[PDB]
Amino acid sequence: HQPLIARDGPHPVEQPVHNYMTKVIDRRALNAAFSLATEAIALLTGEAL
Amino acid sequence: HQPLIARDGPHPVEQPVHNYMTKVIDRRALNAAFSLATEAIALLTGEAL
Repeated sequence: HQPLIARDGPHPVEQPVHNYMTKVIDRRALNAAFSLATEAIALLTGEAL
Repeated sequence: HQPLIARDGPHPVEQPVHNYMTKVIDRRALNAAFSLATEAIALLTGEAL
């Protein structure tokens, strides 16, 4: 919303104005990947001990 | 009310007078700041309830 002044004389009368605006959000995405070492998976999961 | 200073010799002699000045007042007027719309005027009173 806006404030007004009270102009005098040879001019149009200032009238109150209000301004509504609509602005839209944005979607993005990030990523990372730790590929785990093959035999070490078997070494941690059991059945190589 | 003005002062003066005594003055010697060949100068002419001065004498006190006074000043009473008058001035008018200017007229300034201003106007601003209101408006409404029909859909409210129906709704703020009587009709659209």
